[PDB]
Amino acid sequence: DKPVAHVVANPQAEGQLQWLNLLANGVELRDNQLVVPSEGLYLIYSQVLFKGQGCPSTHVLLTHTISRIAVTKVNLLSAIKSPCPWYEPIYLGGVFQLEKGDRLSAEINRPDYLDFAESGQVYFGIIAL
Amino acid sequence: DKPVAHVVANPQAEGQLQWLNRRANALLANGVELRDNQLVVPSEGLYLIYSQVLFKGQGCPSTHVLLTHTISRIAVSYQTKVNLLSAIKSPCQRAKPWYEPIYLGGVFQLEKGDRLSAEINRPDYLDFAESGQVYFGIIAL
Amino acid sequence: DKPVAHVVANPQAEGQLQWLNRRANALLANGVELRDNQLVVPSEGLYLIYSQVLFKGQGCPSTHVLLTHTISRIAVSYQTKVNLLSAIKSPCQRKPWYEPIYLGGVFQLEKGDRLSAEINRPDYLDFAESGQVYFGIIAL
Amino acid sequence: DKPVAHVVANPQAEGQLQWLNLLANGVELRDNQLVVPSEGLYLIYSQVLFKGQGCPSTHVLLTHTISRIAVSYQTKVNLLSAIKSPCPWYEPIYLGGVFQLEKGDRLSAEINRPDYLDFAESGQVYFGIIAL
Ligand SMILES: Cc1cc2occ(CN(C)CCN(C)Cc3cn(-c4cccc(C(F)(F)F)c4)c4ccccc34)c(=O)c2cc1C
Ligand SMILES: Cc1cc2occ(CN(C)CCN(C)Cc3cn(-c4cccc(C(F)(F)F)c4)c4ccccc34)c(=O)c2cc1C
Repeated sequence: DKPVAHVVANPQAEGQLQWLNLLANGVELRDNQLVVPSEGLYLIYSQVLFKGQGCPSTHVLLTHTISRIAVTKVNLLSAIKSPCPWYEPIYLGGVFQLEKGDRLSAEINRPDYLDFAESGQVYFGIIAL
Repeated sequence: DKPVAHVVANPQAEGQLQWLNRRANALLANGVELRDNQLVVPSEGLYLIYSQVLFKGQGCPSTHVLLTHTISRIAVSYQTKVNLLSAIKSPCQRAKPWYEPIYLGGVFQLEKGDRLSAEINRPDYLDFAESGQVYFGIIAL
Repeated sequence: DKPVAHVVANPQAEGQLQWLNRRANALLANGVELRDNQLVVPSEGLYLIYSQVLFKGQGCPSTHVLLTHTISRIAVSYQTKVNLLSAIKSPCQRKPWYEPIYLGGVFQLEKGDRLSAEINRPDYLDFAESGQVYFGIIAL
Repeated sequence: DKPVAHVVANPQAEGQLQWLNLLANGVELRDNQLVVPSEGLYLIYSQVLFKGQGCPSTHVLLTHTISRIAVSYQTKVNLLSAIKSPCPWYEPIYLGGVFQLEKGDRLSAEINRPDYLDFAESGQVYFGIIAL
């Protein structure tokens, strides 16, 4: 009965990383954000896949970050890659103490580079400890 | 009441990778302590241990840049520093900025009082400009 | 793609813990070998390693019975035997007793590493039925 | 896309360990058994919790085993087994390993003493597979 979530990205969304409604024991998906049903320790994780065709002239940075909106806002986890056909994953994860009704966003800078070749390989989840 | 920790690099500590718990969304719970820049395990057990360090440089002056990241254990009973996890990266094969995140994770039998270090060789390439980019944590299983 | 193994004790080997792949439902796939009673890793990587041993005795003649189970790694460039996982049990504090010992963890391994899973008391080993003593790895 | 299952025991079954109907990507539960939808390497795991009050004169042995029913090869063997001798006591038994399975193979997770099952914690008696 411990809160758990695992949302996957909508491949058919336009210029957005958008999460599709596992969402169990009180975790909600609202406003593209995971809402935590109770205070406690949560493992938070995500994976986004990026792909591109060759290397252009403007230098490509790929960013991915998980943020906590404490209903204050702050970056929990963030990573950046500089890919310059190329393929890059960015993973994030850790344990955090969260408050009831906190909201969690997992965001990127370049939705156009998203790689939906493998289904459900772009995800975001939490598991309460 | 599982021991758990998640510490983050100190963005005011130049030329060092210094871990902090006293930040919003860094964590020491249920007995894990941070002392002398090391996580101290409060009780014997199985622990998932993980880290991410973000390296960044401006251009490649040399092909010989080598970035290392390691997590090691020091046991009270066997004062030797023993590596648990390590990775090495060569970011420069040949002036725009390169980024190289290094991730370490594994599941280890740890003893009461073990000290866990997470270290790098090049704190001048460390990127803690934004929060969330350099971290080190453990979860008792 | 990933290297994987799951080996089981030889019920015909008395006084030892001898692993087998050549049984129905034991496995060596994608490069893992079993040689000199050890699993040999085919490539550098992160590996979940696990074992279960079932010990069984008939009564407690002594409170000093001690059961150990360990998994060790021998690296080509190191040659020192280094413990990855270990447990100890004292079954007799004072009829058959049973003590399953479970080991599990996730380790960085190199090409050619040799993994050993051993016990101190093969006379207490219970491989009467299948599935009771096993040792495996899964590349992650 | 990879087959996965995790079924939990029915706390209201009589004199039996009975799995309730995730169950995705082709895994089925049929005749109290998980059925594999494709050939491949599977992680198989389970946990059963037993509990009892004090220790009697009859010696309590608790067994738990996972079996592979190979349908076309027509044979049936234990994949994983363990035994505990508990003699208010509490005992878990875990099982797990990686196995190569064939399409339509059926998997059972069985015990010897359903009367000792401990349903005190709801989501703690379970049986699952994860295709690699
Ligand atoms: C902190 C961290 C350490 C890590 O260390 C090792 C690996 C390599 N692997 C375990 C297999 C390759 N992967 C991509 C798997 C993976 C591993 N983790 C992971 C591993 C350990 C600890 C955590 C955390 F959530 F607890 F912080 C996550 C993932 C989280 C999200 C998506 C994928 C993963 C990682 O991928 C990794 C990822 C992260 C985020
Ligand atoms: C082979 C084996 C090794 C093991 O080594 C370590 C532990 C100790 N722990 C991780 C404490 C937490 N547990 C009891 C949970 C647990 C750990 N495993 C587990 C761990 C490693 C490998 C596997 C396997 F599925 F790959 F075989 C299972 C479970 C399988 C089913 C139900 C529960 C578990 C185990 O419980 C364990 C269980 C098993 C079955």
